Amino acid sequence: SHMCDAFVGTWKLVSSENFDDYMKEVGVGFATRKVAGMAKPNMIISVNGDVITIKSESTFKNTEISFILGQEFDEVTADDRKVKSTITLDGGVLVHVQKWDGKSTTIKRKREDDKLVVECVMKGVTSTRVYERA
Ligand SMILES: CC1(c2ccc(Cl)c(Cl)c2)C(=O)NC(=S)NC1=O
Repeated sequence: SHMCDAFVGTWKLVSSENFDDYMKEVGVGFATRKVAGMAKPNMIISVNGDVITIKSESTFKNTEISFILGQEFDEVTADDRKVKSTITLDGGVLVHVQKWDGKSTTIKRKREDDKLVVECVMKGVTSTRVYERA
């Protein structure tokens, strides 16, 4: 009975576009870009009361965030950035802003047909990562 019901579940990466260029823009170094770009993560989303948990599991890294919408938290990203994150729901889209070293990136997650579409933006550079139910 929402929040976020249509996001909850276990999702597997099925396509990616422009992720190397997005990672370059973020500042990810060569070796991490190569290994991270190979990964085929599973994204596991769950909700318990007001707390949303998003796990990413791959051969590269396992990460986990738990958060309340609108409430800032500290996140260590898969590429080892120490960021301050805030996630909100905007018109049915989860909007995740990460701030670090005067920089910012925004990750949007939305349901489109049977997919979960993730759009990662850093300045002018967008990467689109498509997940399907596992
Ligand atoms: C693990 C992952 C990510 C995101 C940004 C960077 Cl920069 C890196 Cl290295 C890895 C990913 O591979 N794909 C998605 S959609 N979410 C993530 O949390």
